[PDB]
Amino acid sequence: VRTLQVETLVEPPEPCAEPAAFGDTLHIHYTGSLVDGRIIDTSLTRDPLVIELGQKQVIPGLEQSLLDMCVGEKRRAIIPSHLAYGKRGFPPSVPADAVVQYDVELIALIRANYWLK
Amino acid sequence: LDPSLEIYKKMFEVKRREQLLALKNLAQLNDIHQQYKILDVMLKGLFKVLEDSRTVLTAADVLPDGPFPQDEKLKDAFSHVVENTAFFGDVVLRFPRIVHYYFDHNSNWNLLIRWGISFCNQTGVFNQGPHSPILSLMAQELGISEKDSNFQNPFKIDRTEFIPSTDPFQKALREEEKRRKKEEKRKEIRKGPRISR
Amino acid sequence: VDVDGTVEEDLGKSREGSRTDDEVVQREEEAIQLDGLNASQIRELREKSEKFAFQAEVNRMMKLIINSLYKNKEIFLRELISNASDALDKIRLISLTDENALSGNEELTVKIKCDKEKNLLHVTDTGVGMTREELVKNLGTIAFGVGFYSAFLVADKVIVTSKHNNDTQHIWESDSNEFSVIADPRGNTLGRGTTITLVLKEEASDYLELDTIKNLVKKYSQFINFPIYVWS
Amino acid sequence: TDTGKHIKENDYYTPTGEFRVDREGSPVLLNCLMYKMCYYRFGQVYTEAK
Repeated sequence: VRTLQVETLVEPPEPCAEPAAFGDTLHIHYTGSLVDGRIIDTSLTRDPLVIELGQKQVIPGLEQSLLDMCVGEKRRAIIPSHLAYGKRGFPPSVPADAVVQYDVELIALIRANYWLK
Repeated sequence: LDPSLEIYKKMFEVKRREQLLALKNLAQLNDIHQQYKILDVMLKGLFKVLEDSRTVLTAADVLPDGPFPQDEKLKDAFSHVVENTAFFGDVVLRFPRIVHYYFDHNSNWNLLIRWGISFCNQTGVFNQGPHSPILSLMAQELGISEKDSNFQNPFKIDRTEFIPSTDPFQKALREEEKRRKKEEKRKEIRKGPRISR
Repeated sequence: VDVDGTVEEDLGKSREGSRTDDEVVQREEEAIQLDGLNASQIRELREKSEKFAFQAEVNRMMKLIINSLYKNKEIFLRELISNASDALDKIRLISLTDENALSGNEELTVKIKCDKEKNLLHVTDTGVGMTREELVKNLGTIAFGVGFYSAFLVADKVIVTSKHNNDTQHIWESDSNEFSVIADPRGNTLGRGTTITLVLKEEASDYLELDTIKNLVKKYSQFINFPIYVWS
Repeated sequence: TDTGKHIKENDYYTPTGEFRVDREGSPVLLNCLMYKMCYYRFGQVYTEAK
């Protein structure tokens, strides 16, 4: 896997009025795993992870996979090694040069409406 | 690694002495109710500081397995990430239940610490000295790394234990106590000549 | 935990009839008492004592975590003097077993000289001292050792003249890049002990101040058993 | 009433004039019938997690 692969698992319930874009604050649930099935980390039993798109708070492939995501949508991203943890890996949980898979659900999206602020 | 980084290893261990000294100091406190209140401040202050520290390192783009953090802005962040996380391991091991309630719930906190733990594990800081096991132990405790068969948190005891339905030792305590009560009664009767029924 | 279910408040309990007053303590605990101290007042007072102290614990932890220690490494003098007291303690212990331990310098004191003009700080102690081999091994290769090595936080280069009972006086000098050990030109000037000449950084000029060094000695080394002398 | 003269309100207070049920409470209060009935076996119960 040399390129980011993104698959839509669940379509959004209503037509996507506000697709995710850079700068938006996203609340997401995710499950990251290695290609062999070992779970790296999952947020499904926790509060949603809050990230701002463009701030490099998650691995590059995951941030790219969240672009244009819609509320209620679920995606699976297969992320090549150079867009995840690279040559260094993420010890003790992710070996070097590992391809990773993330299942993500967009729970809420807070771009603030300029009028609403 | 870098010679200054080697100096940092002495610096980090030096902080550990104060961190453990305080860790004992917190143990001296008795009330749990105060204990959680300060401990919660430990997590919020430490993790929020950690969030800034990771952002500082992210802007620096300095490899963990690399030359000693030199610029003071990143270098202090390196001190915060490694030193605070090491103290976080002590807090987690000493107070497993308290941290898990206030830490596991938040995904951001777990992810942020996970970045720090790998960041330390690539630097090699927890490879030498008496604090190198701390990185392995904390990851196992938090479930980031597989728990060893012999790895048991000494502090993680079940203080609730089980209802002391079996109290033969306490039954003996009851007997001896009532027995002393019985002995005094006889001694009272002794005195001298009493009246006769 | 054992059970769930927290009661609410009965905003309008008062109307209930033929029921006993469930608030005597609360009301009576605040009644103005002439020639007496109000119950509520005493309670508040102790609360201030206990609660205030508890806040201090947060204060202490806040500093330790939120600080940068090495950035604000004014403790470097504490580390340097603390070693000097420790070495004097070590030689004192050796002296009891062996008379020759104190032969070089019986007097156990620390002498501090400040040279602002040359950016140099000289700390002289009459402690156990160090041999040439120990200078290369202990000092040439670092490692806690932080007590001596804290000086580099505010100092670019450290010069150490050390004389131990088992060896002649030797000088170890390092700039943190390389270290050289040579026999002392002056010989056993100390007799025994170590004198450290510190090549301070530009930022460390304040430490060179006579008042600043004295303040640091009071701040961190006031409890040293051995007398401390500051150049004046 | 006349029969209850032995009962003095101050006896149930701490030396400082306080009504407390904790370790600092008056000895008479801790050993009175009502205190035992309410708190029998209640020590080992966890009312709150915190």
